Amino acid sequence: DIVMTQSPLSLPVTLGQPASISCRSSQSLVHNYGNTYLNWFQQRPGQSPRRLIYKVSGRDSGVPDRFSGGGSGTDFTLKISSVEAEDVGVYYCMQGTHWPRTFGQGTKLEINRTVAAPSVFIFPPSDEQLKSGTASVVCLLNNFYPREAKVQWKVDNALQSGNSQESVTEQDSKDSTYSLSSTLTLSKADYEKHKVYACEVTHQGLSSPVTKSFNRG
Amino acid sequence: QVQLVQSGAEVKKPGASVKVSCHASGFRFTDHYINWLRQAPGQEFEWIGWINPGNSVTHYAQKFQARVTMTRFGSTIYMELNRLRSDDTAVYYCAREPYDFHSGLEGSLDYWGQGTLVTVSGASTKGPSVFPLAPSSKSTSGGTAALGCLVKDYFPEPVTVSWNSGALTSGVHTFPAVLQSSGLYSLSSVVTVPSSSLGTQTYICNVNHKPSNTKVDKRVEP
Ligand SMILES: *[C@@H]1O[C@H](CO)[C@@H](O)[C@H](O)[C@H]1NC(C)=O
Repeated sequence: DIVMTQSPLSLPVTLGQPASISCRSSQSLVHNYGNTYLNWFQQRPGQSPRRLIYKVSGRDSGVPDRFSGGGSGTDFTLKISSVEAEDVGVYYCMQGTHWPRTFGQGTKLEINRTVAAPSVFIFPPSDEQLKSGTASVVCLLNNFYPREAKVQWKVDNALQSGNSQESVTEQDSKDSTYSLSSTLTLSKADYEKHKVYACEVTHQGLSSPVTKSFNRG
Repeated sequence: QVQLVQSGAEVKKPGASVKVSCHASGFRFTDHYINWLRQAPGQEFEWIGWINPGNSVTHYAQKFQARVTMTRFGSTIYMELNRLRSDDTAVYYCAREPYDFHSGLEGSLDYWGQGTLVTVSGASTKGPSVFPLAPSSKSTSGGTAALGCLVKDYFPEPVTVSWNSGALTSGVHTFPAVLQSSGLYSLSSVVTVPSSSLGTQTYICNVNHKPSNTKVDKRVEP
C-alpha cells in the first residue's frame, strides 16, 4: 500500500561535502489540487524526528538553507549542499497522499572527519559493589575517530578471553566522534586472585597502544 | 511553544494492554489532529492511526484496527494497544498533523513527542543497582578528570540517567545498555569535569528505571 524505497541505505560523507538521498514510491503521490505530499524527516541519535522538508520542496524557517528537496511523481531527492556535524543521523521520507502513512527504510548519514585519538581512562570496582560479591572494572574510551578501536583486558599480563562487555555510542552531534565502554566483571573471589588490571587500547590515532592500569593496593 | 510530552516507559506481559499518554501544549486541537506511530529499533516507522481530539473521531490502519483505541481527555491523548505480543516491543510516538477546514488533513507531521519505550515480557521487572565510577589519578588526562555511574542488573530497558538534577549535561556520555548472561541489562554513564573542581563541586548521578519505579541518587566522590 504505497511502498517507499530509499536508494543509499548508508551514506558516508566527509564534512563540507554535499549529499543526496533518493525516495521512490510505488504510486503517484500527487493529490487533489496538484499537491504532492512528500516529507523529509531527520532523526539524530537519541532524539525525536524533525521535519526538514514538506510538500516535496517546502522548507520551514529554522531548517537550514543547505537543505533542499525536489523530484516529482514517484521519484524524489533530498540534498544537503554542505554536510555539517549536526546533520548526522537517519533521514526518512514520508508520504501523506494516502492512508496508511508509509516511510522509507531510512538513510543512515555516517559522518566522516579527521582522525581523533581516544582519551583512555580506567575505573576500579566500587566499595559498595565488592560487598555484593562481584567486581567490575571499567575501561573508558572518549571521543575518537574512526569508530574502529580494540580494547584488550590484561590481568597480570594475561590476555582475557571472555569476562567483559563492550558498548559504542552513536556518532557525536558536535565533533563527529565515538565513545566506547568496556566492563570486565568477575566474582569477588576471582578479583582477589590477581593484582594488576589493565586495558590496552589500539586505535589509528595512537602511534603505540595506550595501556591504562591499576594494581590492587 | 509546542510540546508533546509522552508518558513513561512501560512493561507489560503478553496478552495484556498498554495505554500511552501524550500531553499537548502550545496549540489547539481545532486545527491540529494527533497521529500515533511506532518504531521497532531495527525496523522503520509503522503508522498506527490518527484521532481528531475534538470529537474523538478515529482512523486506524488495518494492522491495528482490531486491537487499538485512541481517546482524549482535556489536552491529553491516549493510545491503548490490547492483546500485546512479542513484536509489539517498540518506541511509540505521537505526532502533530495540522488540519485545514478545506482540503482537510495536510499530509505531514510537524512535531513529534519524545516517545515511550514499551517492552512486552513475561519476566518480572528488576530495579538497578548503582555503583560509583570514582575519579582517580588513572582517570585524569589533560587536567581533566572523568567520573561516572555504573547502572547494573536491571530489567527491562530503559534506564534514564541525569547528572546533578539536570544541571550537568556537558561532556556526558550515557552508553547504550548491554545484555548480560543473566538476562539483565547494564550500562555506564560518564562525564568529564575539570580536575581542579573535584574538591568544590558536587557530582550526583540520578538514575530512574520507571518500569520498576526505582530512583537512585548516587554521590560520586574522588
Ligand atoms: C574522511 O575525511 C578526511 C579529512 O579530510 C579525509 O582525509 C579522508 O580521506 C576521508 N575518508 C577517509 C576514508 O579517510
